[PDB]
Amino acid sequence: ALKAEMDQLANEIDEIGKTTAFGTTKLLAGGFSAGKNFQVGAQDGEDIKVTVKA
Amino acid sequence: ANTQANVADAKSRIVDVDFAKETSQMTKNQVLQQTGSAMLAQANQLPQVALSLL
Repeated sequence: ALKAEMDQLANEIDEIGKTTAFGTTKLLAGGFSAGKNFQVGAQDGEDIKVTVKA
Repeated sequence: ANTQANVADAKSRIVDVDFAKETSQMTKNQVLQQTGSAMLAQANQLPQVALSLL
């Protein structure tokens, strides 16, 4: 009984891992493992990198 | 529930209007309308120098 509940909790951890999105792009699956840049200034090269691992 | 709150915040940042900025733009264009009306009404009276020369 204890282990059956452990398995259900691990399944929900996996579901949250694969389901989280910004619209249609996945966030916790490994697509941001090497970060993405957002240009936060007016000139080229003035930008910040956002990194999320799986 | 958590994700719905965060995604609605994200969408609001893109779609909704800023009242503090938009009211300022409205007042600026109001004043410019009154000034341009006055200036056009004064501009339509320029061909009357000829009557003086005539």
